[PDB]
Amino acid sequence: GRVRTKTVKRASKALIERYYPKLTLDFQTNKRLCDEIATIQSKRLRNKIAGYTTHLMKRIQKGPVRGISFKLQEEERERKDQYVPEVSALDLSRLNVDNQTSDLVKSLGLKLPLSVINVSA
Amino acid sequence: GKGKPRGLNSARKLRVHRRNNRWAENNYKKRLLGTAFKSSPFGGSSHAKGIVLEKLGIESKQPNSAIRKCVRVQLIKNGKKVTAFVPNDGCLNFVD
Amino acid sequence: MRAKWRKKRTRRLKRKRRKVRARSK
Amino acid sequence: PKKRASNGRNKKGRGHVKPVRCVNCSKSIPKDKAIKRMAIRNIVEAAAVRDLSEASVYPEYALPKTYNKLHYCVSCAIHARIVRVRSREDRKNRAPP
Amino acid sequence: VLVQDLLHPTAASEARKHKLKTLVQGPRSYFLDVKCPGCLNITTVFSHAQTAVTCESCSTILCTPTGGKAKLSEGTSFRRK
Amino acid sequence: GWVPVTKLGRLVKAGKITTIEEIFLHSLPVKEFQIIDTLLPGLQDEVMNIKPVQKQTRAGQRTRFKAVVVVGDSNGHVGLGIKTAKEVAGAIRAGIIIAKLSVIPIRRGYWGTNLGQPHSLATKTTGKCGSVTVRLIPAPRGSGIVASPAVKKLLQLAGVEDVYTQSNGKTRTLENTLKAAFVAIGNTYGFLTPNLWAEQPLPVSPLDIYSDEASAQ
Amino acid sequence: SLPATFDLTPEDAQLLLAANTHLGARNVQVHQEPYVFNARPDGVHVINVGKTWEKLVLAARIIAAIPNPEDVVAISSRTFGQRAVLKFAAHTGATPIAGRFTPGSFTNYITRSFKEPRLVIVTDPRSDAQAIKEASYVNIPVIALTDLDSPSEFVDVAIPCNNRGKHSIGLIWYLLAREVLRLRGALVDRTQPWSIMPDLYFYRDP
Amino acid sequence: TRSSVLADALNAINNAEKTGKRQVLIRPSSKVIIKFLQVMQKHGYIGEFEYIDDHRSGKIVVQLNGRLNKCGVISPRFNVKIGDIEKWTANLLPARQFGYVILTTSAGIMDHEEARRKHVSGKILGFVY
Amino acid sequence: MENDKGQLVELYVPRKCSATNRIIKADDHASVQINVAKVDEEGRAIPGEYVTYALSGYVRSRGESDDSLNRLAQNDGLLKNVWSYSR
RNA sequence: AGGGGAUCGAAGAUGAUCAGAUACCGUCGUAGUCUUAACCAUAAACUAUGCCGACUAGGGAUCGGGUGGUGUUUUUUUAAUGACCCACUCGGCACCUUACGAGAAAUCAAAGUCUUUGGGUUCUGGGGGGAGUAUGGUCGCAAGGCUGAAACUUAAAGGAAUUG
Repeated sequence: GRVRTKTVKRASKALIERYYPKLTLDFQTNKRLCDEIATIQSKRLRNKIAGYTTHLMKRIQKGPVRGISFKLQEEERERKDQYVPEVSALDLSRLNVDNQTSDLVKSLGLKLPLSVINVSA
Repeated sequence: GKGKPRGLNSARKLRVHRRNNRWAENNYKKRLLGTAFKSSPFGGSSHAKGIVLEKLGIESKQPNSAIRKCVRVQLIKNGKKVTAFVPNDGCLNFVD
Repeated sequence: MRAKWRKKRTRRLKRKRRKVRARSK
Repeated sequence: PKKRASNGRNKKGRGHVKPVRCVNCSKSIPKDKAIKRMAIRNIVEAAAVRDLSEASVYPEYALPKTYNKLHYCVSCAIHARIVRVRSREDRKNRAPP
Repeated sequence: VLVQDLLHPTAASEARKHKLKTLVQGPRSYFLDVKCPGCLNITTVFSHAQTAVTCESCSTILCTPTGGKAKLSEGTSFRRK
Repeated sequence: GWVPVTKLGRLVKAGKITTIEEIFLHSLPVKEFQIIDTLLPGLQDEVMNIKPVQKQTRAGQRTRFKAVVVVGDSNGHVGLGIKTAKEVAGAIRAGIIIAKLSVIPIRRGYWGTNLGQPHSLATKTTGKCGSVTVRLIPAPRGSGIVASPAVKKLLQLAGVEDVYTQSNGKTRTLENTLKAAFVAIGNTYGFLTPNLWAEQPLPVSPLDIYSDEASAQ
Repeated sequence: SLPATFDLTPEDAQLLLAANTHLGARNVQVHQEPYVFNARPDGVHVINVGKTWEKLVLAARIIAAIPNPEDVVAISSRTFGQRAVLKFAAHTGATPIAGRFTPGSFTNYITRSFKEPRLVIVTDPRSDAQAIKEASYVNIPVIALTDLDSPSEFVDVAIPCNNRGKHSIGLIWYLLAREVLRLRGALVDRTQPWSIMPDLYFYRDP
Repeated sequence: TRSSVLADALNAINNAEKTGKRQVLIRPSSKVIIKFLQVMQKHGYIGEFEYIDDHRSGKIVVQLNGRLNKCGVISPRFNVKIGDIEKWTANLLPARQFGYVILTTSAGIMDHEEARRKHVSGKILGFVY
Repeated sequence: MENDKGQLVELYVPRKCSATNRIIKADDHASVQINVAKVDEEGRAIPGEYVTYALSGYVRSRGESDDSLNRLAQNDGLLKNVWSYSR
C-alpha cells in the first residue's frame, strides 16, 4: 500500500544522477541536502524523495544498476575502456587449417608460411 | 492466362463470347428487346399528351413526410393509365 | 429465411400451380 | 470471413472421412473435427486408494486405470470447458499445452 | 546466391540431385561383368536386372530383379565392366 | 533558434550541404523539417483535404481531423504529407511538417527528341496504393496536364508541364489517389534507361567528406 | 591486397580448437553454406576459419574506414556477449548498447538514448532482429556475428562463428577488437602475444 | 504443355531478373529464343549466355548482367503493318527513345527501329526494355 | 538526361547496386553504401584512400548483402577465397 | 418392384414447457435407414481457389518408390538379412516463417511472375430484388433436374477489417 508513484521516482532518479557524491547513507543527513538542491513544496514529499533516495543509493553502492548514470561511473568504466596493449595474442609466435588454406595462398600470387593442419573429412 | 481465347485463329469464339455476354448490360438489353418501344407508356417518346382523370394525394416515401400532389392521367397514344407529379407550389389549384 | 425454405415454399407453390394448370388443361 | 486455414477439420485431400456421435448431445460430426480426449482416470478417487489397499487381501495391488475416448462436438466442448475461444493471432497455436 | 557455376558444379552436386534435373540427363545405372564358378562364359548384366538372368552355357540363376538394383545370388562374382 | 539534433542537421548547420539533390544522391534520411527550409527557401504549399474522421468511443464521436498537404516548388521537387490532428489549423501545420520530411525529387524527361529543356516525365510509371492505380504517361510538349483536379495540382507543384494520368480503381478517394500519384511520380528514378547504364565512381558520403563538424563531444 | 601478416599460427589455431569457434549447430541455412566445410558423423556442421578470419579482416577494413570511432554502435543482447561488447568498446570509440536496444534509437530523435551511428555490429541477429530492422530506416551498414543457421537478412558482413561457445563469442570479439586496433594505429608488429590469456573477455558466473 | 517456348523463355528471364540473379536457365532451347537472345546481345541488354547442346534439344544458361528491367512476349504473334508499327510500340514501350519490340520477318528477327529502317514488317515476337 | 547540347539537366545520377546493377531509389532507406579502407605495409589501413560499395535495400531485404559482397570482394582482392563460384 | 427389417427415426401419437408449443425434452412409433435391379442427377458435391506449362525462398517433418554407408538392428554376434538412422532424390497430401510480390483486406509460396497489362484453353458474372420465378422446350415413374427471362421495384444490398 506504500508503493512510490511516478513523480517521486522521477525526482529520485534526478538527484542520484546529479549529486551522487553528495548523497550519504544516513536518511536524515541526505534528507537535509534535498532542501537546497531541490524544490519540494511539501514536507511530506521531501521525506519521500529522501525515502527512495536511500533505497536507490544503498543499491548503487552495491554494484551499479541499470537506469542510473553519472560522471564517476562513466569515467570509471572509461578506465576499463583504455585497456590496450602494445601487441596482442594474434601474432607470428609459432595457416593451420585444412588443405583449403593451402589453396588460399596461391590464388592471388602471394607467399605465406603455409603450415596446414588437416580438418576431419 | 486471362481466361479468354487468345490464339490468332479464335476470333469467332471471342465474338460469340462477347455476343452472349453483352446481354448482361442494361442499356444494351433494353434496345435489343425494344422494351421501351413495346412495354412502356412512352413509345420511345419524350412527351405524351394526356387527360387527367383524378387528383391523388400520395404519401411521401419516408424519411420525408408530405402529400405529393399527383394526378392520374390517361395516355392518348397507348391508352395506359399513369400518375403524374405537378411541379411548382400549388399548381393543383391551377389544374382541373 | 434460409435459402432452403424460401426455395421449399416456392417448390410447394410450383407443385400447386402445375396441378391447377393441368387441371384445366 | 475465412476464419481458419484448415476450415475446422484435420481433413485435407479426402472429401469424406466418417460421422461420429458426441458423448453428450449425440451429434454426428466428422471424427477428425471432433475434440479427442484420452480421459485417463482411475475407477476410484485419488484419496481412495488407501482404503482399497487396506481392504484388499492383495498387499501389492495393481491400481487399475480405465481408458475412454470422449469424442466431443465443439458445441458441447465449448459449453463443457473442454476448449476455450482463443485469440485470433493465438488461434494458430496448435500446441497441446 | 544467384551467382552459381551451374556449368561445372562440384561432384557433390551431381550425385546429390536427380538424374533428369541434372545438366545432361546421363544414365547413372551401369552394366556389370559377372561370372560364376560353374560356367566358362562371361555375362554382362544390367544394374537393375528387370528379369531373371541365366548363363547360356550352364543353366543357372544370377540375380532376381527387384524394384531397383537386383539382389544378386549368393555365389555370384560381380565386377563393373 | 533551431538547434539541430541529427548529424545531417548539424552538418547542414555548418553550411557545407547546400544541394538538396545531394541528400537524394546519397539517399540521406531526413528527420528535421528545417533542413528543407534552409535548403529550399523557395518552397510553397497548398492544402488538398480537410476531412473530419471520428473514433466512436464511450464518449461518442470524438472527431479527429486528417488533412493532406502537398509541398514542393516547380523546380523538380515534391512532397506529399498526411496527418491527423484534432485542431483544424494545427493539422495543416502538422501535415506540412511531415510533407517537408517526405520530399521527393522527379526525373523530368522529354516526350520525343531531346530538344529544349525537359517538360514531361521520361517514362510511364507504376503507382498503386490501396485499390487506386495512377499511371503517369509522358505527353508531348505543350499538351497540358490532363489529370484529376486534385491530382493535376500535385503535378503543377512538381513543375512538370505535360503528362497523361490513367487513373484506376476507386479514384473517388482523394487520399489514395494523391498517394498513388506520389508512389507513381517517384518511380521515375526507380526505372532504368540505357543512358544510365554507364558506371559511376559511386560518389562518397558528404556525411564524411564534409565530415564530422559538430557533435564535438 | 593484404600483406602476409594475416596467417593463423598453430598456437592460436590450437586456441581456436579449444575455443570451439569452428563447429556450428546441427543445421545450416542456404546463405551460410559457403562458410561450411563438411558435417560430422554425429550430424553437426562445421565452420572453416579460413572464411571467417578473412571475412573478419574485411569487417575491420570497413570499421577502419569509419573516421569517428564514437559513432559506431556495438550491440549485445545477452550475458553471453554483454561483457565482450562493453569491453570491445574498451578498445575503441564503439558507442555500445547493452541488452535492450530500446527501439526507436535511430529514428525518433526525442529519445534520450538516440544515436546517429555510421555502422552497427551485432552479436546475434536472433536476439537483435529489431536493431537490424532499425538500420532499414536510417541507412546503416550492418555487420553481424552470424551462426550457420542464423537468419542473415539485412546484414552486410556476416561473420560465421559460434554463438553457443562462450570461448567463441569473446574470442571473435577478441579478434575483431584486435585488428581494428592494429589498423587504428600505434600497434606494434605481430610477433608476440597478449599480456595474459585471452580468457578475460568472457563472462563468468557471477 | 509448353504452348510457346519463347513465352516461357522471356517469362523465366523476368522472374530471375526481378530476383536479381546473375544467371538464368531456359529450356528447351530453340533457335527463336537463341535468335531472340542475339538481338538483346547486340543491344547489351543481355550478357554472355552459354548454350548447352544436349541430345534432347539441350538447354541454355544466360549470364544476365542484371541490365534489362522487363522483357516480355506478345503471345500470340499478332501480325502488323508498317503503318501501324508505331501504334503497337506506344502500348508496349515505356519510352520511344529506349525499349524495343521484336518483329519476326522473312528478312529476319530484329527490333523495330531497324525493321523500320530497313523497311520490312511481320509478326510480333516480343518486347524488351 | 542531357539536352541537345550536353549540359546534363538531371538532379543526380542515381547509384547502381554494384551487386545487382539495379538503380538506387531516392527513398530506399534500406539501401546502404559501405566504405572499405586501403591497407599498406605492416598492416595499417590508411585514411585518405577508400573503396566504396553500394548495396540496394532489396538485396539487404533478401539477405544476400553478404554473399554479393563476397562476389564484390573476391574480384577486388579484399579476400582470397570466400565466395565459392562453384559448389 | 423384391428381399430384409436390430437400432435410430421424418410423419403421427403422446406426457411436459410457455400465455400459446402440433418446436426444442422424454416414451412409442410408420416410411425410411440394409440389400438385389433400376431410376433421379442434386448438396456449404467447398481446399467456396477451373485444367495444363514453366519460373521465383527457405526449411522441416510425413506417405510411397529408389540410391549409397564395412551405420544401428534382427539364431549364428563383419554368416543364411526385414525394421531403423544417416546423406539424398522423384511424386503426393499438406505444413512453419518471410513477404520480396500480390490483394480491398482478411490472407496467399501460391490467390506470386497482372496498368513493366498478351503461355494455351474451357466456363461463368455485370447493383440488389423480382428470381433460379413465369413461360417454352428436354430429361424423369414422379419428386423434380437442365435451359431461363421480362414487367415492376429500390439507391443501394454486399466484401474485409477499425472503434464503440
